[PDB]
Parts: sequence; structure tokens; C-alpha cells
Amino acid sequence: VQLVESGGGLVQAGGSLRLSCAASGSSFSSYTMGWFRQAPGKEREIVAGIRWSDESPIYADSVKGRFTISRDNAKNTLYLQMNSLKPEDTAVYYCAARLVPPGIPIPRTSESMRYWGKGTLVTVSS
Amino acid sequence: MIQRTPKIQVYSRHPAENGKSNFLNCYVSGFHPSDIEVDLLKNGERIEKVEHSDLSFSKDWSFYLLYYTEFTPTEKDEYACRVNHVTLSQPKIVKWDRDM
Amino acid sequence: MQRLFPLRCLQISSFANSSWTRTDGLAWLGELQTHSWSNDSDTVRSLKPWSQGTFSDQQWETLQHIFRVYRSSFTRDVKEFAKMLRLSYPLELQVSAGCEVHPGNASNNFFHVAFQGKDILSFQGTSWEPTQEAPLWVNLAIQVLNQDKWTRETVQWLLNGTCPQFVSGLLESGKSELKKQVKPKAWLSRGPSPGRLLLVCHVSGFYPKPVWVKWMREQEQQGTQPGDILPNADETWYLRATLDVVAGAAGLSCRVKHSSLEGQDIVLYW
Ligand SMILES: CCCCCCCCCCCCCCCCCCCCCCCCCC(=O)N[C@@H](CO[C@H]1O[C@H](CO)[C@H](O)[C@H](O)[C@H]1O)[C@H](O)[C@H](O)CCCCCCCCCCCCCC
Ligand SMILES: *[C@@H]1O[C@H](CO)[C@@H](O[C@@H]2O[C@H](CO)[C@@H](O[C@@H]3O[C@H](CO)[C@@H](O)[C@H](O)[C@@H]3O)[C@H](O)[C@H]2NC(C)=O)[C@H](O)[C@H]1NC(C)=O
Ligand SMILES: *[C@@H]1O[C@H](CO)[C@@H](O[C@@H]2O[C@H](CO)[C@@H](O)[C@H](O)[C@H]2NC(C)=O)[C@H](O)[C@H]1NC(C)=O
Ligand SMILES: *[C@@H]1O[C@H](CO)[C@@H](O)[C@H](O)[C@H]1NC(C)=O
Ligand SMILES: *[C@@H]1O[C@H](CO)[C@@H](O)[C@H](O)[C@H]1NC(C)=O
Ligand SMILES: [Cl-]
Ligand SMILES: [Cl-]
Ligand SMILES: [Cl-]
Ligand SMILES: [Cl-]
Ligand SMILES: [Cl-]
Repeated sequence: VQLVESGGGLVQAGGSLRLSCAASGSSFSSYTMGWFRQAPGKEREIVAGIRWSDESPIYADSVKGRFTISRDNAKNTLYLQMNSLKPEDTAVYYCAARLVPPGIPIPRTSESMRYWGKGTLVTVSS
Repeated sequence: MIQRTPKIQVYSRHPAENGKSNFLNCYVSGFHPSDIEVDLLKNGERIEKVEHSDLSFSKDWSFYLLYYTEFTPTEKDEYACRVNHVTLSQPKIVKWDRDM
Repeated sequence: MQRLFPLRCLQISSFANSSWTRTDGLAWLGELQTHSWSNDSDTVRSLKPWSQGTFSDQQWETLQHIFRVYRSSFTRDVKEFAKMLRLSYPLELQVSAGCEVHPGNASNNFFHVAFQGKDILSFQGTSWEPTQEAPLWVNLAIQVLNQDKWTRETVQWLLNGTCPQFVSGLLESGKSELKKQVKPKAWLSRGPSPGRLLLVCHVSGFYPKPVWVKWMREQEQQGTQPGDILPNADETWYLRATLDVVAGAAGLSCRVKHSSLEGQDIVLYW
């Protein structure tokens, strides 16, 4: 219901940054979690999405093999491990949640996520 | 009135045979609204151990329920189903006729 | 037989007044009750070993959470609407929702809502839509409901995605139990009833529900009155096909047609 992102800052090119997200509500494990980003000018797009343990998470082709999504149901927190950062990755990173029933695939669009944090700012140089 | 009286039907799982275990069934149906009181009676006294199905409804939205209890009918025992509902003025008693 | 096994998710919500309310629910796969949802419980009980279908424990828990949220909000919404419109209590709402799978992986879904046993609105494609008879106060209620984009998305998700996938798994999980045939026991009796007798043709302990019982004069049907197919606590059924006749007519038979008899009928003469 309430999400707070943390871990944003300034990173040099080739750098690594670990974003985190805190959820306030109950049954965190049943919510679909997602990392979204908005760069100046460009629209708010998806970086990574995650749902059930057995299920493989989803990624944007630009961040495939570089970023990794994970959850810690016990610690009620969502993580984004950003590796080999580029200045292209400079954006406001948002944390999103939604109840998505079993017959439906993890949503790729931002319009489908219901809970949004105020976001974190990440900037990459060189 | 949008309200509808319940149709009470008393019957048994197997054709009655005195001194052998059978099941007494009471199917209450076609009533609106769902608030209803149903009891199975032995010799006019309420049977406590009765069981029932989860209240459900038909396509036409009218409700139905099945009350039931295991029992051994005896030649001198009189079984009935007592049902109360807003549409009724007195808890209606329908008797179990061995021939149904 | 796929059409004979639609999933019906039924909700009964009784609001005696501004304080008292209870919401109970069931699930039917064809004639079989697969689930139960009491107001006193946080979860939706499974009544069959195969009731989860092919859904994972965590897939099922997401649905449990959706339902719990749906329940509490549904009560909230109705209490608010009756206040906005001055619909005085007692109020009873009912929901028939689910789907039916067709061959070639196609499906059909529905969401029907009744108020005081009368249809008032339904979910159609992407939005709520009122029934043809429906009073004018319902058109205002739908306008507020159609503003809620998130809800319209979830019900499209449940009806279009979750439901077809659920029942396909229920049909594979419960394949064995769904294919059972329990042969009926049939007998004739003197049904008590001016100048008229009641002929009673008992058909009992049959499964599944489709049955055709008729009083005949051989090769000549009458004005047969097969009553309700009444239920038994073991999921078998009971039927009294009765005929209101004048004294004598004593050359009539009873023809009992049921799937468990494999093409042959039980004929009872009297
Ligand atoms: C239905 C298809 C089922 C598919 C397969 C099911 C598998 C499991 C089957 C076994 C159990 C069967 C038991 C029977 C269950 C009863 C029937 C099923 C009910 C379907 C639930 C639909 C859930 C969608 C609505 C919902 O999620 N909750 C809430 C909360 O939404 C709130 O929070 C949301 C996020 O948490 C959003 O922020 C939203 O904007 C905000 O408003 C919902 O979105 C809103 O309260 C709206 C109310 C609910 C819709 C009712 C529509 C009918 C009302 C008729 C009008 C009454 C007029 C009376 C005078
Ligand atoms: C709203 O509707 C509910 C449901 O009909 C009303 O609750 C019912 O209230 C009566 C009177 O308080 C209860 O009956 C009697 O209560 C006394 C104790 O006060 C007890 O000694 C008697 O044996 C008898 O039970 C009745 O149990 C209760 N029903 C339930 C299921 O709780 C409620 O009063 C209505 N409120 C308004 C604003 O009219
Ligand atoms: C049906 O369930 C609701 C929800 O659990 C019950 O409402 C609660 O009533 C108690 C008092 O009896 C309060 O403490 C709660 O705050 C109420 N709401 C919630 C959301 O907890 C309702 O009483 C139940 N109805 C019946 C007939 O038992
Ligand atoms: C129907 O869908 C299921 C699962 O997607 C598949 O295994 C099956 O072969 C499909 N059958 C047909 C006739 O399309
Ligand atoms: C769900 O099915 C209906 C009816 O076929 C259709 O109009 C609607 O657009 C579908 N919803 C989604 C999200 O595909
Ligand atoms: Cl008593
Ligand atoms: Cl519980
Ligand atoms: Cl098929
Ligand atoms: Cl329809
Ligand atoms: Cl008589």
C-alpha cells in the first residue's frame, strides 16, 4: 500500500548500485513488484518485474544481463542490483506494486501498477 | 412483493425401513430473502445434531438449502421439518411421509 | 460435456441495516461444489482434493488476498451507495460470476449482479453495464463504478485470464470424479392426494444430475410432472416423477432414462 525507495545517488560509468524498496502492507509475497524509470523527456518505462518464486522475472532489453530484481518476502523489501552502469541509465527510479491474479502475465506497462513510491534519483557520469 | 415463501420438501436417502440407519433430508428452496430458520424434528422436539449445506442460489436468484441428519426411523417416531421466514406468519411444519 | 461444467462463483451479501452485514460464497464446477467462503473466515475453503486445480499454493494465496480485499470493499461500497441514494435497508445483493471453457481453448465469461433477487447490472467486456429493466438509480451507480479503472482491470483479469485457466485445470485435476456414474434405484408408490390419485415414480441415488423420468400409457407420454431434482448429502439426487390421474387408469408405466444405464431404460409398470 505504501512503498519507499532508497539507494539512489551519483555513480561513475561502469559502476554498481543497489536500490531497495520498503512495503508497509500485509501479504507482500502475493503482490507483483516492479522497478520503473523515467529519464528527462522520455516516458516512464519498466526495468524489472517480479511475482512468484517459481516464476522467472521480466527485464527490459536495455537492462538484461546488467540489472537483477529480487525480493525478500521476510524483510518485506524489493531490490534492484544495477551493474555496469551507463549514462543512459540516468533516471528517476520508481518502485511499483499490484495484485496480479494467476492467469495474467507480469505487466510491462506503468498504467497497470497501482502503488508507486515518490522515487529515487540516480545519475551516471563519463 | 419481491419476497418469496420457501418450498419445504422432507424425504430420505433410501426407502424407509424401521430399525435401520437412514438419512432425513429437508430441502428448503425458492425463497427470497436468504434469512431463514430451519430445524428437523423428532416427535415434535428439535433435533440438535442436524447438518446443512452451504446456502446457495439458482439462476433465477431464488435461494435453496439442504438440512440433513443420520437417523433410524421407528414405527412410533414422527419426523418433521420446521421452517421460519419473513414471508411466513408461523414456523411452518412439514411432516415426513415414509412414502416420499 | 465441457459446456456442462461452467465455473459459477456465487456471492450472497445481506445488509439488515447500517451495522449488520455478512457475505458468504460458493464455487460450483458444473453440479459440484468445489469451494466455500464463510464470513467468519479469512480464507476460501477448498471442498475437494482437486479444488486448487493446477494453481500453485502461492498462486492460490494471491487469489485469497484479492477475494479478502474484494469482500471488505464490497461491503463498504454498498453501505456508501445506499447512503448516497437513500436505498433503505434491508438490502440483499447477489453475484453470479465465472466462465465456461469451450473446445479449441476458447471461453465465455459473465458477471451478474442482482439486488433484491432482481438483475440490476452486469460486467460487459471492459465495463459495468445495466440490465434492460434496471431502474434509473442504477445508471448513476454504474457511472461511479466505471470511473474505477483498477477494478475494471482486475475483473477483466479474473474473467478473461484467471477463470478460463482455472477451470481447465479443475477439469484435468477432477477428471475422475467428474466422469462418475451412479445408477439410480427406482420404485413406484401410492402418492396420497377429489376423484384423483397421485402416481409416484421414485428415482434415487443417481449421478450426474441429467435425468428424464416420464409416466407413459407403452409408446404414449402423458402430462408428467417430475418435481424438483432434490439433493442428497452424498452429491447423488432424488426425483419423484408424479402423475395426477382419475381412479382406475391402471395401465400406465414409468420410463426412467439416465446416463448410468448406458442407453437402456428402467421401465416400471404398476
Ligand atoms: C470472478 C471470476 C472468478 C475467476 C476464478 C476465481 C477462482 C477462485 C474461485 C473460488 C472462490 C469462489 C467464491 C466466490 C467469490 C465471489 C465472486 C467473485 C468476486 C470477484 C472479485 C472482484 C475484485 C475486483 C474489485 C476489487 O478488487 N476490489 C475493490 C476495491 O478497490 C479499491 O482498491 C483497489 C486496489 O486495492 C483499487 O485501488 C480500486 O480503485 C479501489 O477502488 C473494488 O475494486 C471496489 O471496491 C469496487 C467494488 C467491488 C466491485 C463490485 C461490483 C458490484 C457492485 C454492484 C453495485 C452495488 C449497488 C448496491 C446499491
Ligand atoms: C440490525 O440488524 C441486526 C440483525 O437483525 C439486529 O441485531 C439483533 O438485535 C436483537 C436485539 O438487540 C437481538 O435479539 C435479542 O438480543 C438480546 C440482547 O440484546 C438477547 O437477550 C435476546 O435473546 C435476543 O438475541 C438479535 O440477536 C440481534 N441479531 C444478531 C444476529 O446479532 C440489530 O439490532 C439491528 N440494528 C438496528 C439499528 O436496528
Ligand atoms: C461478517 O464479517 C465482518 C468482517 O469480519 C464482521 O464485521 C466486524 O464486526 C466486528 C464486531 O462484531 C468488528 O470488530 C469489526 O470491525 C467488523 N468489521 C471488520 C472489517 O472487522 C461482521 O460482524 C460479520 N457478520 C456476522 C453476521 O458475523
Ligand atoms: C489448450 O491449451 C493448453 C494449455 O495452453 C494446451 O496444453 C492444449 O494442448 C490446448 N489445446 C488446444 C486444442 O488448443
Ligand atoms: C476481456 O474479454 C472481453 C470480451 O471478449 C473483451 O471485450 C475485453 O477487451 C477483454 N479484456 C482484456 C483485458 O483483454
Ligand atoms: Cl427449540
Ligand atoms: Cl481463518
Ligand atoms: Cl480442447
Ligand atoms: Cl451475459
Ligand atoms: Cl390420500
